[PDB]
Amino acid sequence: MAHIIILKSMNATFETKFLVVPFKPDGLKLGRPNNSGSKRDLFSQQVRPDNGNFDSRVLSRNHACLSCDPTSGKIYIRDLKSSNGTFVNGVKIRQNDVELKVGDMVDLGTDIDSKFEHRKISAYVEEISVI
Repeated sequence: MAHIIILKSMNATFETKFLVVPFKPDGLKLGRPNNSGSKRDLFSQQVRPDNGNFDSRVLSRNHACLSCDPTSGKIYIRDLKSSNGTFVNGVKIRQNDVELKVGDMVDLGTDIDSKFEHRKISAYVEEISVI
């Protein structure tokens, strides 16, 4: 089964994401983006609705991590020691899992500056479901 989370931007910073969240101990990274990894590095360095990349300089490359508990199907986020921080419903979190539920807000970063690509990421947890 594909456990999906839908992230809708509340501050005009990204196209709505439809993310398949892997079961722990795997996870989906949130952050800023002639080779055997070319086809994988290409799509992985893009900002796509199906990946965790955002076009915001405020974000760390490895900023936060989403994972799914295969026992309950619950979705968790944790910070990856980002420079500018991960927030859930406004609360600054750390490196331990925090559960996400529909109606929650995830903010990535803070920003000194609200201009194009300098604005923090504000993501609303619009839906969580299987398949």
